[PDB]
Amino acid sequence: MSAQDVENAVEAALDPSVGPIIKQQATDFIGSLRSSSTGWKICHEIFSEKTKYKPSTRLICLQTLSEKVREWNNESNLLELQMIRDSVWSYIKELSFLDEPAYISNAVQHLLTLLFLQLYPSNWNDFFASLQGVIAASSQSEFSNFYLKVLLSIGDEIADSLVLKTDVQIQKDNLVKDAIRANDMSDIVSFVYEMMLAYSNAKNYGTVGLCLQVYAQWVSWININLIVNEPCMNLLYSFLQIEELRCAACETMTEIVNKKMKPLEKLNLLNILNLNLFFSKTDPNFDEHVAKLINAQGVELVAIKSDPSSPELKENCSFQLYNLFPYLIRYLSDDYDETSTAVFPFLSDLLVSLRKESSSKELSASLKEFLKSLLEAIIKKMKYDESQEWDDDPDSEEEAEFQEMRKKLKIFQDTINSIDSSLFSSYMYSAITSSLSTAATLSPENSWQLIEFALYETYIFGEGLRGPDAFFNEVDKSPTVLSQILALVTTSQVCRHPHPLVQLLYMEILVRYASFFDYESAAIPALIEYFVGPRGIHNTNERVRPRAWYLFYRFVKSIKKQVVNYTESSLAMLGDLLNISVSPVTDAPVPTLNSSIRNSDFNSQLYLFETVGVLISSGNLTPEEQALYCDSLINALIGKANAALSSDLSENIISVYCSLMAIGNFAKGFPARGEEVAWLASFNKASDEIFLILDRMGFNEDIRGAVRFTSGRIINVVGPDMLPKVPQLISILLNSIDMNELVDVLSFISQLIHIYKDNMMEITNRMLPTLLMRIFSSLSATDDAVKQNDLRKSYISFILQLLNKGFGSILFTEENQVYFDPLINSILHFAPATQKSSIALVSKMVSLAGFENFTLSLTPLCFEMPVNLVVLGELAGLQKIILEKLGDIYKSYLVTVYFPTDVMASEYLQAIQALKS
Ligand SMILES: [Ca+2]
Ligand SMILES: [Ca+2]
Repeated sequence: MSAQDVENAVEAALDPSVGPIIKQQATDFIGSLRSSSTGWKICHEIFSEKTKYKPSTRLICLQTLSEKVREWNNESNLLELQMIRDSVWSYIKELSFLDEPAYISNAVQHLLTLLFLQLYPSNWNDFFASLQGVIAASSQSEFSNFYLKVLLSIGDEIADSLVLKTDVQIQKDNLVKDAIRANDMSDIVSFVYEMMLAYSNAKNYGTVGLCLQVYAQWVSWININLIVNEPCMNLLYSFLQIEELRCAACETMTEIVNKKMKPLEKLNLLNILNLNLFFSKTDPNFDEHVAKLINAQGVELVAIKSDPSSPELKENCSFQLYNLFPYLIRYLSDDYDETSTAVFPFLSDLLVSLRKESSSKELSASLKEFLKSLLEAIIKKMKYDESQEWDDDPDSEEEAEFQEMRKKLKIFQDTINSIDSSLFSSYMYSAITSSLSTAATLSPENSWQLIEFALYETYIFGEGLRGPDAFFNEVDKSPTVLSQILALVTTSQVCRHPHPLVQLLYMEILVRYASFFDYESAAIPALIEYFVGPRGIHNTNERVRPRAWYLFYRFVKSIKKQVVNYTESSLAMLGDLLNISVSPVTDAPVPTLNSSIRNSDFNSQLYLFETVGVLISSGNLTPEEQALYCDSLINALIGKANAALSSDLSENIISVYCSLMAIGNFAKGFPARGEEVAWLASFNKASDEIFLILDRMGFNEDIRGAVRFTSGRIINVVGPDMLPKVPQLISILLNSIDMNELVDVLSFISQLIHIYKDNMMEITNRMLPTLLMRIFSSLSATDDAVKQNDLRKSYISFILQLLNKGFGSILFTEENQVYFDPLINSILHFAPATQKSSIALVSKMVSLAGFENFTLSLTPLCFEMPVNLVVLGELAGLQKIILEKLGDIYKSYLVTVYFPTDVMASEYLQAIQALKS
């Protein structure tokens, strides 16, 4: 018995008392059934036989049959596919399988689906018609659901928006849909709605729900005319009042609302919904759903009003839109962030259309009332959670998402402040006012969220102001709302508040609007004691301490003049924070300078130094002390670097680098032009230890930077006397110079040439020799792409400066005369972007030995250009310039010499794309 063999195999596989080889036989048997060309035939019999065979078995038969069907062709295996269908369709009309294990229904669903996918359009024209004919006659709901889970299996194989597409799957799937649309779609939909209604009244939501499942799935490829009917709308909407059905009902309607129909058509459905919503004056997922529903409509109505076209429908549209306003709010102001965000699009799409419509800025009392209602909501939603604390956590806390929902909300505010500024101001002012006031009603422990709100709103309230017209008027001197706020804030006990977030914010507000204190200076003393407060620069919070430093600086920088009487004290307070304890950390198993510096608030601590510098240099502290203090900071960092480098084998690299960087930013703290000084003597004492510091261990590319960088802003202070010693740096620096640093040296001299244009020259001619010797070599040899690009562009630029800075003549000196020729030639060789610079260069040398020869030699470069757009112009630009300096011979040498080596030369000598074409 071919069947009995299958049953013994399967049964062998499930009996756990069977040996491994025996079981092997079975398993191997069952497996063959899928590959062999005879096997599947066996199964075609077994499966339809209920009383003799067990589900255990049939299932495996059904499974093998599917895999067979799935792999067959319509032409090669057509006869076969049909033999099966008839046997399955017969096994289905039976209606005896639903009473068996659910895996045999599901197993069948799958085959039926697969079978359908291959012969339905042409070979199985009565698929749907026959399935529906069965339901009306059997009256067994279990079958109605079967039929539905099928229309659902079919729909799964037919559409998707996934990226894994295939031109074949799309075309095959497209044909099935196209086939369903023209042949059975209209009845499927009619039959579905029918039982949906029926079962609906049967208070039998078990099926009514599968209908909704399908509806929403098939909505995409369902014919529009079939989905516009209202009775079906009125039906789905009624399900809303029902619990098991309402989530299905709401998701399905949203689907119908998104169906991309024509403007004239969408508005009719949207009215059925709109009307139904109007006359209907909780759970969370429901609300997330209803919200999505509303959001969907809203975004539709609004998208439609933009390209309007009747005159009536134009109205209708705006009316439906209006009636959704109470809902847009009712959900925007929801307690659950998820429900609120469900409506942001619509809100956004809407305020954008409103911004366009505020053409006359005439506000109707309804727009007014609406926009207020909207802010009530946008505001409520910007506040931290009153019943929920916050975390310092930077990577996995929900804050990032909160700060996002804030970033959006703020934009809404902006757009509303755009739509109407008075309304925003008045509102935002009250808003900030009360919260603060209310905050006064709460212990500091529960008052922060509220204060944090007000300080945030304040902070963003006025992010685009730059001049006096912002804080106070010009004639009346009446202060804008902004400052009334700032006055208030400044006069609050916000400073005394211990919550970090509030301190930070406060200090940010104080800095963003520092210019304000130039009008109302009173708070100055209180504000500085604050920045130097145990909440300011000494704040314990690992997240605010570093920020405060930056900020302190920024504040001290904007109110430099106002703090000259606070100089002594404040400096004293910064002593501890000027210390350095850099410890090295590291995803990668290894440490580095970068990883180490980041793991420490050094980049922020530099600002602290630069600030001491401002304090010392602008605090009218007598020069007798300002020399004492500056000397005390400089030698303190210097003495530490010396002590370390003076006793141990060369984590001091980091310590040197940073000690280097310290001095550098300390320099930045001081003024850039050096009328006598006392901080000048100290700076001289400074580079001796740096040269002491470079020559001892000046191997790291980083110290290279730090030290180079140090001169850049050190010699910027008292630059005249320093230009003389830079020569020694070029030597030590150019000795160990690598491909990457030779460029940073040109820039160093280049940026340097700008500062001391007149007096840098004599030391320049010394460098050019050692520099150019290094350059020609580096340009002639894992870093090829690196050096080439970096050296190509720096050599190009350095020559340019030297020419305009008036350094040419200096390069004719003894040391340069040996290189003049190659430097000039090499420019010719250099000759898109690079070519452009080189031609400007050759023009620089020209306009500003071998000079005449190089001039002629430029001539061939103009004809050599087309052998390969702006280059072409700058080319005939140098050529145009050529004539002027050489005059009468220049053209005379081109007529006699070049022309000879008749119409192009004619036209040319008179004044390329033509010569090229
Ligand atoms: Ca869902
Ligand atoms: Ca929230």
